[PDB]
Amino acid sequence: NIAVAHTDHLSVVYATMSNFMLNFTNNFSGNHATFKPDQYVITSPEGSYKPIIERQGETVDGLTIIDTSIVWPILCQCTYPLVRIMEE
Amino acid sequence: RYHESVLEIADIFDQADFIQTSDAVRQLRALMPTLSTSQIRHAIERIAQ
Amino acid sequence: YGAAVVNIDLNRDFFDTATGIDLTKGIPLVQDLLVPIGVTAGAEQSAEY
Repeated sequence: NIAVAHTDHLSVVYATMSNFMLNFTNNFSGNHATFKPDQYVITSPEGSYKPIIERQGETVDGLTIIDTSIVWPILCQCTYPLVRIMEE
Repeated sequence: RYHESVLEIADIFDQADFIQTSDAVRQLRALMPTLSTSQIRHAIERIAQ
Repeated sequence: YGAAVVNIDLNRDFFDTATGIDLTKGIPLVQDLLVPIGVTAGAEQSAEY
């Protein structure tokens, strides 16, 4: 039932959003077996070492931890403009 | 060097009481807008109504 | 005498409004059966055919 909303609508929002200005990193090559993020540091002979990507664990921001359970409402309690009967 | 393209089952199978492949139905489907399952269900509900 | 033009239409008396059909345009047209999603209002009209 919801598959058209995903493929034939939300896909375009992803395709746009990937071209947004500040979405600068390459997040995923589509190959789970091989892909690793490019890793960079600001680094100085004087001894600075500031990795851009780093693992500090749960933060105040609330972005670090992922509840996967979110997939359920998305499948079983969301409406979409494509489903359904016409909505601009 | 290739062309990715859709291939309808009617363009593979042609059993008389299984897969309707009348050129009438063929062209009639050719007239149809792209369809989700909700669209089809809306059609059935309308005809029933 | 003076009949300017004689067409062969689908019979309205048989394909009544009770069928949902409207033949005034010279083609059958049924509102809200097959209908495209994801389009501007009034883009639904051709599907009525």
